[PDB]
Amino acid sequence: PASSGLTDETAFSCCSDPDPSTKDFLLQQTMLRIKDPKKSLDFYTRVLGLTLLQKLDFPAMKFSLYFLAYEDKNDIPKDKSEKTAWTFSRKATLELTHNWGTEDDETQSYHNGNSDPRGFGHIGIAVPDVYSACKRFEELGVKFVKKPDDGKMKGLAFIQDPDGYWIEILNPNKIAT
Amino acid sequence: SGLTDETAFSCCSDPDPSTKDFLLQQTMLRIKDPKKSLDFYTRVLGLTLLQKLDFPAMKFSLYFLAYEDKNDIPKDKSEKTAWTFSRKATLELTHNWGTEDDETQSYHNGNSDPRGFGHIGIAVPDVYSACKRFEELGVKFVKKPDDGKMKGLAFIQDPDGYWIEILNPNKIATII
Ligand SMILES: O=C(O)Cc1nn(Cc2nc3cc(C(F)(F)F)ccc3s2)c(=O)c2ccccc12
Ligand SMILES: [Zn+2]
Ligand SMILES: [Zn+2]
Repeated sequence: PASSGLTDETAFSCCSDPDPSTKDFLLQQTMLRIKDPKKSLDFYTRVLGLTLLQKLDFPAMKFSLYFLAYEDKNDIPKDKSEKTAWTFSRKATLELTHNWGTEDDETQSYHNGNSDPRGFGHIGIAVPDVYSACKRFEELGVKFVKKPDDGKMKGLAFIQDPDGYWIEILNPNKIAT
Repeated sequence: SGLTDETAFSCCSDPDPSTKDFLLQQTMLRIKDPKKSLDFYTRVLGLTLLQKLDFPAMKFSLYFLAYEDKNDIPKDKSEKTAWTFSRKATLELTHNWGTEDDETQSYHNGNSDPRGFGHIGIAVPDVYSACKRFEELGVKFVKKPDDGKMKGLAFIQDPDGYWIEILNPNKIATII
């Protein structure tokens, strides 16, 4: 018999209460490789309103890490070890990995995971209003994967960041619609 | 060479007030076997299935998981949804019906060519207990906590080969 996926019963039967040893675990980051941190920084801060928590450089290994999150910049400790302990204990951060030199390599780009080979699909951002969010996006020149009133599910948008990664733009109080 | 701090910082804008209450809601991974995947993230990693949405028309299911007490999950089917998509730091797992039965099928983890997405990462109080327990349960490892230069940090794999990083935020500054 063909897969018609799991019933909710099979689904929840596979689910377990968290072992108590896991009770302070925290989903801390999603890492995406980025070609140009100038574009990506502009994009995430100026377009989507994230804040740059910390920039870490690895000279020996030739990359930097940029952690972005929705956090007030006045909360960031300014001292390096204190910044670090604070950043890595934030929930929901983006870690953008810049392998140095990819910005000036015109033969290099990353793969967004949405065409062969497929894997990762997107990150997603909850907004209060998708239609003003998207109208604002149009005004600033964001490439769209899906306009909110386009395609099948109206009220749901997918935009792209400067590397092509998909970003769902979503209204949590109108998803069940 | 890399960007200097000054170039990087000068590419950062303050958030437009328009973006007030935007929140980083979800990261989506395509998964081969939702039985394996749900068992892993709940039993092994301690996350909680918040909701399941099915779409028979396109032959796919979505599973949402977060570190959340199941006693906050509104029972009301309309209000459960609203709550779920309002939680921060969620995983949307996407099962395309069929794939669990096709031995030729696996997803790409983004860590070999063509590279992209790299990993998710989980903040833990103690990487060694965490991993000792992962090892005990048969979790497959990329980097064990003692392996390599960065000791105190691990990478494990989920049932799809997606790399999950394990770190202690209090130890990061020493490690690096
Ligand atoms: O990923 C990038 O784009 C850059 C990159 N490189 N490296 C160096 C590596 N150390 C490894 C160790 C193993 C090992 F198998 F030995 F564990 C396997 C693979 C690797 S890559 C990282 O450690 C890393 C961590 C976060 C973000 C980006 C990177
Ligand atoms: Zn990482
Ligand atoms: Zn999604």
